[PDB]
Amino acid sequence: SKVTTVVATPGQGPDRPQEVSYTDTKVIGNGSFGVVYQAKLCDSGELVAIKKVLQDKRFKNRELQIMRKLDHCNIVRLRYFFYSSGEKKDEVYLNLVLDYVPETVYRVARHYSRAKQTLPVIYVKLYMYQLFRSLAYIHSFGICHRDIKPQNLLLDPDTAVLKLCDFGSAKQLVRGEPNVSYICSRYYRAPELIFGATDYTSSIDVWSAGCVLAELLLGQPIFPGDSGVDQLVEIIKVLGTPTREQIREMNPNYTEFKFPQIKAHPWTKVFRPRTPPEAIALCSRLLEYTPTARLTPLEACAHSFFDELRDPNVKLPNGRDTPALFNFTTQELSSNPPLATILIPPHA
Amino acid sequence: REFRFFYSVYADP
Ligand SMILES: [Cl-]
Repeated sequence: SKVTTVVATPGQGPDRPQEVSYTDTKVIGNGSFGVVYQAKLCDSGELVAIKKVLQDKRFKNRELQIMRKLDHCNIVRLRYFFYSSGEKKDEVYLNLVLDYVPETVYRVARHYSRAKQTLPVIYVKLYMYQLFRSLAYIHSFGICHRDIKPQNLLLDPDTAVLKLCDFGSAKQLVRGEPNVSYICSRYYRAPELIFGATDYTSSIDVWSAGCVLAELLLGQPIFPGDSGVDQLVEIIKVLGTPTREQIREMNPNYTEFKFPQIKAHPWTKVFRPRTPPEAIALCSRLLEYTPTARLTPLEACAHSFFDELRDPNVKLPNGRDTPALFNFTTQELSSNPPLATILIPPHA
Repeated sequence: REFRFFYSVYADP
């Protein structure tokens, strides 16, 4: 029954503060700078998630400035933001008020993995297609997420709508300006990140997305390990030993190191026999040593693996309509505009 | 530990 009011600025629209009221506050998760709360907006009854972020008094918050300019059906929407105190004494925190999505792709993946069952391929196509759309959108701004993983893929299981979240590591990459290499989470780090490269591109998101696809097909992470050595061995066991030309494309400081000598394992034996060959073909074009050889997010959306989604008769397993898949904007298509031939089917 | 939320329709907190 307790109603809380704060003055807050809308995530989008005019920079005009307004009174926002919320109730039914409850802890739902953990964050690096405080717990994450769920709340219910009084004006609309909509559920929101509130997370704390350390406000740097020197620079503008990178996560905030990125989220205020993003508007895409497969990206979590910033509703409001305001400042308050919190966990540490004498500290001012930035509060990000986000549309609440109850589940993640990881929860669905572990649900089938625990039951020793395969996630139905139609859900694999839907989740990965929506993920690549969100990547193509942010990459068109030059923004790299730098922390793609199943736990950061919000999911409404009823409508199968996916939304990318957690832009705390996101950065607009500028060629020629170095970046920290310690971003991205274990299992999902591109090999150039394992090699500590400071000169990398948005293609690290595509490698991480390839790791998500392989995990959804395998029922477990494809490149597990608690250290970079253990992760690299699992990568080499699949892709083979990287050639010196490939190491120079990742981090030329590592060209002369001693790596385990293993020939590549055939892609058709990495996954179970019944895995659809289009899914395997797509993974081989995402998990590539050479970053420029990986598909772009927009190229991945047009891959034959997602042809079933462009069927005019595609239906969800429960029977609902598939979510919005073809409402591409000029910004979203800017990396390859004439790709809308495949991406937008005739019935759209 | 490895989950985003405490709660999920697929498991127990
Ligand atoms: Cl999760």
